[PDB]
Amino acid sequence: SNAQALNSLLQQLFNKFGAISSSLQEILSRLDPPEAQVQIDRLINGRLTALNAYVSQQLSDISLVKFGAALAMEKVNECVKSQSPRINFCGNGNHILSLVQNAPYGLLFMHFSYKPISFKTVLVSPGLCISGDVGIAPKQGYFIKHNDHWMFTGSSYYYPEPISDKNVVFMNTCSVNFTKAPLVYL
Amino acid sequence: PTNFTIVGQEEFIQTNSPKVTIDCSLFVCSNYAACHDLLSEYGTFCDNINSILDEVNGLLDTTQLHVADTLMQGVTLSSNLNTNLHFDVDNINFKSLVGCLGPHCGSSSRSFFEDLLFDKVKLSDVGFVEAYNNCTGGSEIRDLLCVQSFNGIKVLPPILSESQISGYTTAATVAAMFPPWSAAAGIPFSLNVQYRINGLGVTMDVLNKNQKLIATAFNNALLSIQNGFSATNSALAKIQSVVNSNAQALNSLLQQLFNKFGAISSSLQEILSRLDPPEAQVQIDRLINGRLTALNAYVSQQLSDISLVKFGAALAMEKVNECVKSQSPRINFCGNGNHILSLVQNAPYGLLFMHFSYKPISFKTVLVSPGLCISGDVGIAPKQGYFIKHNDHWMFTGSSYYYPEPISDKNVVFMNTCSVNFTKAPLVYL
Amino acid sequence: NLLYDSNGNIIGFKDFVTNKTYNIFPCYAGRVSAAFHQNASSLALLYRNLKCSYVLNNISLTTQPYFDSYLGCVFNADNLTDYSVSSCALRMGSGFCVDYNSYRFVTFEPFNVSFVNDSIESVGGLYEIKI
Ligand SMILES: *[C@@H]1O[C@H](CO)[C@@H](O[C@@H]2O[C@H](CO)[C@@H](O)[C@H](O)[C@H]2NC(C)=O)[C@H](O)[C@H]1NC(C)=O
Ligand SMILES: *[C@@H]1O[C@H](CO)[C@@H](O[C@@H]2O[C@H](CO)[C@@H](O)[C@H](O)[C@H]2NC(C)=O)[C@H](O)[C@H]1NC(C)=O
Ligand SMILES: *[C@@H]1O[C@H](CO)[C@@H](O)[C@H](O)[C@H]1NC(C)=O
Ligand SMILES: *[C@@H]1O[C@H](CO)[C@@H](O)[C@H](O)[C@H]1NC(C)=O
Ligand SMILES: *[C@@H]1O[C@H](CO)[C@@H](O)[C@H](O)[C@H]1NC(C)=O
Ligand SMILES: *[C@@H]1O[C@H](CO)[C@@H](O)[C@H](O)[C@H]1NC(C)=O
Ligand SMILES: *[C@@H]1O[C@H](CO)[C@@H](O)[C@H](O)[C@H]1NC(C)=O
Ligand SMILES: *[C@@H]1O[C@H](CO)[C@@H](O)[C@H](O)[C@H]1NC(C)=O
Ligand SMILES: *[C@@H]1O[C@H](CO)[C@@H](O)[C@H](O)[C@H]1NC(C)=O
Repeated sequence: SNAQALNSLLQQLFNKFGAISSSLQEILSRLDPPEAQVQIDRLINGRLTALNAYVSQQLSDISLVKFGAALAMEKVNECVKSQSPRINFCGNGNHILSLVQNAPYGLLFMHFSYKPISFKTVLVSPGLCISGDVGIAPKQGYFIKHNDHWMFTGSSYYYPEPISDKNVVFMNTCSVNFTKAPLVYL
Repeated sequence: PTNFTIVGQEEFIQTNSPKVTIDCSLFVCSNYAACHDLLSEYGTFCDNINSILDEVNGLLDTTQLHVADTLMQGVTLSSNLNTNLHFDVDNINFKSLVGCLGPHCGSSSRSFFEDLLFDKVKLSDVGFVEAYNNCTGGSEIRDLLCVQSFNGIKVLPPILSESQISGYTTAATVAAMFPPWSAAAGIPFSLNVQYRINGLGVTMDVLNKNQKLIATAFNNALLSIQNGFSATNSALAKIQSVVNSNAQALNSLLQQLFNKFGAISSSLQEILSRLDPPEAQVQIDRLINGRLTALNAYVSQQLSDISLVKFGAALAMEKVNECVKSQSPRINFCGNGNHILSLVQNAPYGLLFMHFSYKPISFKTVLVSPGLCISGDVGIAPKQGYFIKHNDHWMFTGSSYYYPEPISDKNVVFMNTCSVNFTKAPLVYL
Repeated sequence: NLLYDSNGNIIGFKDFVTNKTYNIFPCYAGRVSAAFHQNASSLALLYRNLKCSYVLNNISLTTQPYFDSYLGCVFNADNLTDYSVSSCALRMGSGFCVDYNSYRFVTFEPFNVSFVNDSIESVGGLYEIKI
């Protein structure tokens, strides 16, 4: 784009703009100065208009690279040096981390993400209601049945674990549509 | 607070913009050979204008594709899911926010909400198509769009129709209400609302006892947002503003073809039929200069205006990412006040967000303590709430709902040394 | 004897020898859209917002296949709007595209939702989820 803009700006000197010649040295002996002034005025006006248009285009384009650099600074601050609780900001998916490298007229970010490859269908429950009429809800995961026992599993990997106090949230009153299990004492 | 309710707020964010194409030769000249021979001297303005217009039109399509990709990042629906009899779960009515009408679940993606929103403005892409299809045939009045299309100015439709964005918004809305719920971290909608309300400082008991009231308040807020369009709302004004501005710009550009610009007439036919060739080439030059100046001004204005809608679409993408599919710890970002959640719908040239907020209605004056110092000279501070004294016994209460609870280890923060301005209570053992 | 608009145009007319009121409209001076692929030799023509009869009777007369689409009249392309393509290089508008294999007028569906074969109801308070 820069090369095309420079070429378009350079090609403006070869136009006539309504005059009898595109060059300035050509009309200096074949025409009198009182008659060459009008011919030079057209070229001057055309070249000034072209320069003004180029200046306006450049001033309009600078804001885009300014916003891009601001976004790059924010990305370096919130994706490289640290990880902020923002979804689909650094990359697209389960973001882990990112690295930064230098790129011609910019920067290059390399984001690493967690992608599953095999799935397994299971039956889950959003929460349980246990003996003291108390509700237990998984923090990040689900409650499943394994070997006729209520166990806990993660939301991104299938690995049955025993229910403990470090992976559940307690509530004094359980909801109306919670699974009743008056045998899980915790 | 001792009593609360749920309110709703609407917001419109512009994403796209009408694509305008101008024919340089047909605008400056018209079926005249002398005009073309004289314009051949300025052999760079038309190509530059066409290139700038193409570069402008390409980025709008790119941004629309980016928004379409953002709306359906991780949407996963079920095959055994039809919208003809599945429209309410957990006392939440959302029939007016889903499409998928018919056996094929296609060709009709706009719901009742989107239909009511689109029935206000007629100059949409389908509107422009139906207007341009009426220029050839009929003895009615001559519309301005037809006289603009015959001079070079024409509005082209985007690469993606509104019926496709509607089908994407419908899927994004459905994906948050049926298993698998791949829009709320894998939890049901009612439990998600309950957790979002509890995260503000509200106890779980009042939420479990008043689930039907919360559902009724949510439905009432949705109905209010729905029927609050037949008024002077700012969303409809913002929607009509872009269309009015485009129409005014097109009219101002068309009116530039009837100005003398210092010549003897505004028509080349009157000049080429009354003046001799060697002298008639003076007024055509002034006309060409004026028309080229007008075209350059319009191109500059359009190029300056496009960046605004580009940044608006970027903000809309960020809002969709951080308010609809997930809730980020950011205050006053999605909406003003205690934000619960947000829904997204399509709108003429952009998106419409509906944010739901928690609003108290009645308050009670109480006495609170920022912390306590107990037997082992050990300090205890509330997690999210306050410490009150009820029936001559220190207990804990929330910061958004007055409900006393006994002090336990699940709502306190311990400190090996208490501050100097903590209430001395050497009778509380933990 | 004449009727003008609110801008300075001419819409009316009255013949003083026959006492008849006429109207004035400008005829078609539009443009044509041409889609071209570097592997082919011919072109795919599109006359926007025009019926094929108006093109064949007033604009020109060709010996190429033609049909009517939602955007206009299409020349040198068959009607295969029931086939979707994810990646397209010839975008025409309103969710349509021109593919080459011979030009075909197809739809544009770049994004689709992943479908899963699981139930949506809760039996015994449990849901079916893939982990
Ligand atoms: C608890 O589960 C029951 C059973 O699914 C729910 O009752 C259904 O609710 C939906 C939505 O209001 C209705 O369309 C059905 O007709 C109801 N079925 C029956 C048998 O009542 C109930 O709404 C759920 N409650 C909560 C708080 O989630
Ligand atoms: C072009 O192809 C489409 C799709 O094959 C045709 O649309 C079908 O037309 C038949 C006959 O009128 C109907 O029975 C189908 O229901 C239509 N299908 C759809 C998806 O619309 C169309 O008629 C063909 N011709 C033209 C000029 O569009
Ligand atoms: C809260 O307000 C609603 C509506 O005014 C009322 O029905 C309800 O009884 C109130 N709750 C309490 C605890 O006062
Ligand atoms: C086009 O003309 C027809 C003539 O019957 C009319 O019914 C239709 O409403 C017109 N459409 C527009 C957009 O003016
Ligand atoms: C037209 O109308 C005028 C006034 O009514 C009348 O004088 C004239 O004779 C009419 N011309 C014809 C051809 O009928
Ligand atoms: C034509 O298509 C073939 C197969 O896709 C490809 O190998 C070849 O380079 C193409 N030719 C041109 C001129 O693009
Ligand atoms: C187009 O051609 C048809 C058929 O010859 C004719 O009836 C009609 O008047 C023509 N229209 C124009 C504008 O020439
Ligand atoms: C969905 O889109 C992808 C890429 O756009 C494509 O490969 C796939 O075939 C599409 N699936 C359907 C069912 O259209
Ligand atoms: C979906 O699953 C059910 C039960 O597991 C099975 O009967 C049916 O054939 C499956 N359908 C497809 C398309 O896999």
